Amino acid sequence: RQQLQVLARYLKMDLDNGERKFLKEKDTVAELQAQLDYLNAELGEFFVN
Amino acid sequence: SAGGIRRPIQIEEFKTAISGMSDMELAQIKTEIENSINHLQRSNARLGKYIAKLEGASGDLALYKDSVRENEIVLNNYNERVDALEQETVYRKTGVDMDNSNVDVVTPNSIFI
Amino acid sequence: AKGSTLIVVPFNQGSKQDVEALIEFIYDTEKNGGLGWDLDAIIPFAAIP
Repeated sequence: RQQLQVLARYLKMDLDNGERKFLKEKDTVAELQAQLDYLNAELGEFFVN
Repeated sequence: SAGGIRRPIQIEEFKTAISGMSDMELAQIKTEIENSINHLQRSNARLGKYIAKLEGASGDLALYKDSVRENEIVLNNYNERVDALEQETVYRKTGVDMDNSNVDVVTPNSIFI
Repeated sequence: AKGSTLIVVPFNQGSKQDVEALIEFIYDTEKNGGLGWDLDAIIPFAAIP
């Protein structure tokens, strides 16, 4: 674990870069879903379909 | 040029005359006065030596003293005249509403009719 | 006048949800955070040019 860590540091390689971008997008998922859930409520399920 | 003529001139008459001149004429007068300043400062350097030589030792000492006192009166006119040159220079670098408050469309007339 | 009251609420006629909530907000009891009223008159004059 530690031996890996120092090599990652040497390579200027960011291990967690992926998950950071992943956490970011799921926040925008919830955001768009919230906007979608709203219009479904304001129009009714039948209207949208 | 009539400005910076090695003798002290009145300032208010210079401060008007400087206004109606060309920019190359102001640079010629500015060059002429600075040469006049260096002429008195190299003169006051020579008067400074004849003070310090005799001060080391009272006739022919007050006559040196009012000679360098007089040059400061003429030099006071020069840098005052140079101050007017500076002030003339810096003057030449300027020259949805669902409330029916707007259109009252509860009424048939308000739309455009 | 005496006995008169006035309530101002921000409101969007366009929104379904706002309509349902507003009518509930009038008729719900003071103890559940409502007005506990019963309307005698409705004047739905709101509209846009």
